[PDB]
Amino acid sequence: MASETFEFQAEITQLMSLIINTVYSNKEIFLRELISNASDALDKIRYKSLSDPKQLETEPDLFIRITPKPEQKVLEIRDSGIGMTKAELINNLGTIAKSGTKAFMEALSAGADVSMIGQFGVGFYSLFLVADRVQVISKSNDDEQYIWESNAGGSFTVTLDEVNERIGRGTILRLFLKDDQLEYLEEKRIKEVIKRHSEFVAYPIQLVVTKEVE
Amino acid sequence: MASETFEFQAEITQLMSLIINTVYSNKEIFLRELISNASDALDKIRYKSLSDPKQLETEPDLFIRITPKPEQKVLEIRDSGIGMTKAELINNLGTIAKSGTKAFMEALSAGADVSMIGQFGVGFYSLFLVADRVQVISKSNDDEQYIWESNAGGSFTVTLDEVNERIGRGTILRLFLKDDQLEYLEEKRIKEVIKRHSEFVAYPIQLVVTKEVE
Ligand SMILES: COC1=C2C[C@H](C)C[C@H](OC)[C@H](O)[C@@H](C)/C=C(\C)[C@H](OC(N)=O)[C@@H](OC)/C=C\C=C(/C)C(=O)NC(=CC1=O)C2=O
Ligand SMILES: COC1=C2C[C@H](C)C[C@H](OC)[C@H](O)[C@@H](C)/C=C(\C)[C@H](OC(N)=O)[C@@H](OC)/C=C\C=C(/C)C(=O)NC(=CC1=O)C2=O
Repeated sequence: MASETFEFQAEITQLMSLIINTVYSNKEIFLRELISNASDALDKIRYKSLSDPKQLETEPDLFIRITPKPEQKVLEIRDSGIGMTKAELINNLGTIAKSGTKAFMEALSAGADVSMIGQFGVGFYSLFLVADRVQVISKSNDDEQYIWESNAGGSFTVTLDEVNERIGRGTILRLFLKDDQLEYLEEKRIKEVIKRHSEFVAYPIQLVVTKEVE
Repeated sequence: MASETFEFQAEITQLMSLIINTVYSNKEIFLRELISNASDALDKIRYKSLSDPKQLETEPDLFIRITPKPEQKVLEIRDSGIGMTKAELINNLGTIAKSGTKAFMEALSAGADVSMIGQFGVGFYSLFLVADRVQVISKSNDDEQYIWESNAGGSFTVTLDEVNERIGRGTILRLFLKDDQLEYLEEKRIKEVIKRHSEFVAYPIQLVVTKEVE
């Protein structure tokens, strides 16, 4: 109970401003980046489990799952990857300077394509193209479940999780989509962009659709 | 944190034994009863909201939703009805003698059909036909979210909810299905039985299916 606030490294809060206020037209690349991160966290736990099998027991199923929640205008990208501890959330998701942050921005300025973001190692923030608020719910075998939240301001909060479903292991990227990005709540659109830029994913990508029984 | 244990009224733990160990063949009637209860809790909040509109604000959408969770061999029936407080869970779901409990059993003995259960006012326990463990996660506007759990023994537990997703208002019936009742995790089967016995439900019945993107 009760959150802790942290300030974002100055260049990182710069990137977010840049991304959130970026009339860019190829916004669909955010799914590519998030699915890509999901697959990377699944690789880690798998590789890591090569000499530590028990690590898998917390969730034997390796997968990636997208769940749109229309009523809340939310879209969630989930994975049963290695997950992150509270330290790593605070550490890697905000307070510590990141290698490619400044470079990408300059590249972006020189006319670079926003889809290069992933090549600069800061693709997670691409999510701010379609969303104006996000929660990173994560659970690592080495710690408890926590919620990392941000609205692209200058500070972010980390809270012990007591309000969300329990994920065996992994992360959930809960994106509160912009009022004009609701198209990513639609099954067709989602399926469309997953096929366009995510053909070589090694884990099953599951889409959760809700339908009224006729 | 930390659960409280309660004993079941003696006749009620009798009914459960009777139901769980009942070779009956028309087990699909459990969905009828649970959907029926869902629709009843939705009626209450609606009616009740006739003179207390704000009561709806906690969850403006009236609906019923079934979500099978294969990996956990779980099936959930959810509704955004009036929900129940901790008192009512302890009170109405176990400790207080119920009017039709003894009568149904006798009727069942005289050769009655198990699907009459709902007519005796004890249809909730029909769920024990396909499941051997259940959790009633509920949240009423008049209280906090709690988890009521049972395995058909002689006692049940009520715990303040800190491990499940937050439901605006309503109840979730999390049924841990029997090893031979997994057929209710299948979309076809589910859709089949909903159409068979639940044609006159006034609220949208939503089915949540998970599928791998081709
Ligand atoms: C090759 O490694 C990658 C890294 C290094 C990273 C910090 C190491 C990290 O340690 C804490 C874990 O190894 C790893 C399991 C987790 C993630 C990918 C997360 O994905 C999920 N589902 O867990 C993502 O979660 C919202 C979090 C931060 C990502 C940043 C700032 C980014 O923008 N780009 C990157 C993409 C990568 O794949 C990146 O920097
Ligand atoms: C006409 O009223 C009904 C009652 C009276 C009942 C105790 C009053 C109750 O007060 C606490 C609320 O008014 C009501 C909102 C909630 C429910 C139906 C629940 O459904 C959900 N989704 O909330 C069900 O939840 C697992 C709980 C207990 C049910 C029992 C023991 C039963 O087996 N049969 C009955 C079916 C009914 O519809 C029944 O007895």
